[PDB]
Amino acid sequence: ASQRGSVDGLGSSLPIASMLPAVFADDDLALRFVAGLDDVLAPILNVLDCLDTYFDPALTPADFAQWLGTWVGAETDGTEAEPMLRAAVAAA
Amino acid sequence: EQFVGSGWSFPLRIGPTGGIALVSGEQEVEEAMRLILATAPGERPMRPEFGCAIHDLVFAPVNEQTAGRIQHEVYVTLDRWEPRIEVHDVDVTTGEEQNVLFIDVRYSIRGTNNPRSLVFPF
Amino acid sequence: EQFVGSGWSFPLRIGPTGGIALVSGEQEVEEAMRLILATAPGERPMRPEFGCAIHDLVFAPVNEQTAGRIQHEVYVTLDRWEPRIEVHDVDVTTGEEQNVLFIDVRYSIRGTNNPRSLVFPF
Amino acid sequence: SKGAGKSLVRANLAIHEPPTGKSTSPGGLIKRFPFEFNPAQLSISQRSQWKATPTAAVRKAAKPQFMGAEPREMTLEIFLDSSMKPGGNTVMKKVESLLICCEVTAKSLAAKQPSPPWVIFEWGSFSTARFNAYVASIETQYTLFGTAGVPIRATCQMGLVEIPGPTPNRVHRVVAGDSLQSLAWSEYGSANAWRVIAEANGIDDPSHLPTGTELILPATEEVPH
Amino acid sequence: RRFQQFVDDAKRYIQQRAPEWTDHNVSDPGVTLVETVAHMADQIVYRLNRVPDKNHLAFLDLVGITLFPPSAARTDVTFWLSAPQEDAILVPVGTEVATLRTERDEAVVFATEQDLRIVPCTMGRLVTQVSGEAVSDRTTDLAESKDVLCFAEAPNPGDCMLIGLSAAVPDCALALELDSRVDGVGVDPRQPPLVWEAWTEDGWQSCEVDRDGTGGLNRPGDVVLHIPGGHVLSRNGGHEAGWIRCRVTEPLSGQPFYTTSPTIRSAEAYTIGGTTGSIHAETVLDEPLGESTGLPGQRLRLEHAPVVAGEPSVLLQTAADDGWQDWQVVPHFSGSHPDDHHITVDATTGEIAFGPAVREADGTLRQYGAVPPKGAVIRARRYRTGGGRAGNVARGAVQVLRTSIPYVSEVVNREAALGGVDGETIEEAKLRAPITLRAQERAVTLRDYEELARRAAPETARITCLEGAENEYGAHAVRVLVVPQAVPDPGGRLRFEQLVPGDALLNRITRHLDERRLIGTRLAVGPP
Amino acid sequence: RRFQQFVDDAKRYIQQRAPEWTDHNVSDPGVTLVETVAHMA
Amino acid sequence: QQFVDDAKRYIQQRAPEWTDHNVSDPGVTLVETVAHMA
Repeated sequence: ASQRGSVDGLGSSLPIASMLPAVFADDDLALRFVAGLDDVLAPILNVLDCLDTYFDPALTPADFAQWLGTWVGAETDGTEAEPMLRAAVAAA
Repeated sequence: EQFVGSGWSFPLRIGPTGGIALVSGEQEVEEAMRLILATAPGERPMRPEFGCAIHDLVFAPVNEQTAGRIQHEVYVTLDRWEPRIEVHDVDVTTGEEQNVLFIDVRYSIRGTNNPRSLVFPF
Repeated sequence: EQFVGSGWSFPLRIGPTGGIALVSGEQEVEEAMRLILATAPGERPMRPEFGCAIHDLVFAPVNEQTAGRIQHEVYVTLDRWEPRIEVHDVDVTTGEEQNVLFIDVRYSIRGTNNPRSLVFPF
Repeated sequence: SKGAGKSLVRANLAIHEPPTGKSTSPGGLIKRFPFEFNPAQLSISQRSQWKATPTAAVRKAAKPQFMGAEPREMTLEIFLDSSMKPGGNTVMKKVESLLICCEVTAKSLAAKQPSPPWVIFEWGSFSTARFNAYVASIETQYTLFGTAGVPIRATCQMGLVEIPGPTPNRVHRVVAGDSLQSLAWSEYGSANAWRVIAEANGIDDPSHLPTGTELILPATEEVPH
Repeated sequence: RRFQQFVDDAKRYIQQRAPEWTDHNVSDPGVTLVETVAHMADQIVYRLNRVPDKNHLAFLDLVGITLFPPSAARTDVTFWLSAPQEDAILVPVGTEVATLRTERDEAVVFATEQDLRIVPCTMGRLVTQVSGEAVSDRTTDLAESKDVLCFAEAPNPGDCMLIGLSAAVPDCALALELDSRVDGVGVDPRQPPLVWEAWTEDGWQSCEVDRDGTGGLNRPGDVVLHIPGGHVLSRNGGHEAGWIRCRVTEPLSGQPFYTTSPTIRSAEAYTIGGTTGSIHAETVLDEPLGESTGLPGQRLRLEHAPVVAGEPSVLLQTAADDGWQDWQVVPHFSGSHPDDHHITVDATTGEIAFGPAVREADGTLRQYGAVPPKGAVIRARRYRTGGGRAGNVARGAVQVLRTSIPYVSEVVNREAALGGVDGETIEEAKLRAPITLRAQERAVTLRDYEELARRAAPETARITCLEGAENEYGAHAVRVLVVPQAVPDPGGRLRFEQLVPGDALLNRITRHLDERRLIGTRLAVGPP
Repeated sequence: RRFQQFVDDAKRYIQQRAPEWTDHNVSDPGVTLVETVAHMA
Repeated sequence: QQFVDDAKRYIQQRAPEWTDHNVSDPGVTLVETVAHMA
């Protein structure tokens, strides 16, 4: 598994409240409750906003670094250290 | 006679035991209008025609021409978007002093014959 | 609101770096009108109907009958050959004593509704 | 108990661009036409169709059918004048902006929906004579032609016809004088079709029918005739 | 499935005009309506085909199914008062306190299940004490003047403050004044987590805090507390009273303690209210229903929630020449004589039955239970409602006490309702019948024996049933192997003690399988 | 070349009404917009 | 290789982290909390 669950304390570039109609934005429960729905959907907009960095070997998470190695045949077998893999894939 | 159904409420609130409270009956059809008249024909791009183009008429002169266009504007919208209601006259009256226009709408759920007027209690 | 495109310019200058400069936007419309109205019909044998026929109404008396036919000549030609331009009235004022006939054309690119008058700057 | 109450208002004709997509309300405003003289008289007609064959097997009068409903109509009378400024072209220009209502409009023609503009006859609180309508015919009479050819006095007739605005997109309290069989007659028109009412409600004993209950009368979908 | 149909149209019954009896030639306007007003047969026939919902209730009793009865919710009702003058029974049992009523619905009404008494309890002895410094028969540390040292100006675990409580009422709210001279760096009252006890007869029992000027007495404070049950102080001295111990825990990293605690100067105890629990119940009075039809099998409904189980609730009074005849509710009708005045009442709904009638064999109309004569007025004198889900009241909602009988002014509940369960409907029970009627309950084959252990205790990983082989004592009985769960450490090894099952785990399994066992089999769980 | 398609138009998201939960019988003029305003999908 | 590790059952219900509605299975607002669209 990978445990790519939701992340606490993350905002969104598409607030649910900001798309609500006028007058509607005057309530107390509506604004607070619908903001809660942003928490579950927040991190999806993060990966869409930052997808270019999800492919650069020098910064992308470790899992993809091994996967990125298979794109250009980096011979990643036998290395159990993350920083060693970082140079190999980019320089392959 | 017309079925009125049930649903949420505009200012929503926890209720007696928890969750969210659901209101029906003559109170409900009173809540649907408040949403319909408040929102301008916009601010909900997926459904643009919904709303009331009241605001484009703001700042017109205080004549029966402005009052006349008001009657036609409310009449079409209340018919289009809220069909569980029969509308009985709209009243435009000067308020404090030749300054603001009060829209008084008398209505009744179809087949019930219970005259009622929208109040918009803040 | 309507696409205007880009092209060369009637008095064409080499430009800042070389070649021939290219003009677009509201400015470009003037050159298209300047070419259209300046040349008489028949100047280009391949396209005879192109070119507004002002000169057919030279030495006519100074009557609004002549200015009446002047209005029609511009209206058809300015519309047939320049479709991006919406025309807004043509003004025929003698000026400088009754011996010359000025023509003042007011126009606007469609949708942009920016009123403008052709000036023909020498 | 009034709005403006004590003011005079000039009737004006509002022209709107035709709807383009799956829409029924007219589009944005393209030109608003204010009158120079409110119409003296304003005729509104309305017609219905009822075909009625006169024969039968017995040749008694036959109940006619309702073939359809014809649309509403108006006949305005448009007056213009510039007789205090002869040589001015106010009337000729005004009529030109009035003849846009009989030719297709460029914006719609681009979207392959060639319809001439829609008009609305807004005049104060005249609710009866204000609806989305198209212009049918414009017969114009010109009189008092000013020198140098400009017209001065023009009478313009209008024929307007209403465009429908369709597609706006069962609970009964039992009273002591009511009964199950009478309720079928009230809403369905068949005395012995009462079985449907008890079916949807689920009441098994039609004897009691407690006062004040709520009954749901389904539509005729259970009896398609 | 394959259901017969029993419907013939109303109009069809009229087709029997049969004008084959000479002198009768008429149409609709006449007095032959007895041929038409007998259309009641159509109303009758429509009743034939329908199978009423009440039958599905009788079927469940036939196949040994018990309908789920409804329950209610119990909360913690707290009173409030500002005149602590004396003691008496200021709370009759069943005192009603209800939630606020607004535009929606009739407010849910509660009812106390106990009697509450309040008294302005005073105090006894203030005695110096530190960790390891017992009372040692000391009572007059702050008897007249001066002050009594608070934990020797050094709070550590084992410390306590020695006070007294004259009354020690089990269900009262008490307020104690804590006047201390200020010494040292001022602190937030919440910063030290001082634990408060009462020294119950069963031992030390904790208490909660509902004030700011408590413990962290940078200013003369007034700690209020609701007394948790009956108790007495450790009597060594001259004050046999209740106990309050301001015990001090260890100094937490985030909730630290401070040396040089302030020294108490003056103190007095006053009661302010009482706390008791109430069930969702309400007693309605004088709910008339209607007039009796004098026919057997009459059924009446009450336009209210399900009645609450208890003493005979629905009391039915019927008009009679002598006066109001009294009807006593009974269980299922069984052998009820015609003279007897008996009724049947559904607990989970307002449906109330009467004496049914049957006919058989010799004929007759053998009737079980009496029938009210025609025209008699039936009224429900008094019955208790309250059961249902709609008692899960939000915390702190209840504010109004009914009838304002006592001196009390403010009533609030500090904790949310426990939560009742709405009774099951007949429609819901129709889904249960296919499932709950075939839940094994026999333990015949190998699959059931291993399955039943899982249901008896889902905490097990592997269970198998292996019979005693031949030449084995125990009458060919069975053996069961039980494997309790265990995380085998991050180190990759598992201790043997983690494999033996707990005795209680073997007990719960053995007890259940004993009842559902077959006649001639024994069982002995245990690890393989 | 052979590219997967990842389009599911907006209207067929509100098709999730599921009025199989009791006591919710509402139409256009209902405080149910949190369903529609979640069109951001 | 996996961008997400959620499913339909994965509903967080962090409205209590802001609001005070305290029914795990309400009649209605749980349905609104149900968002298969994620």
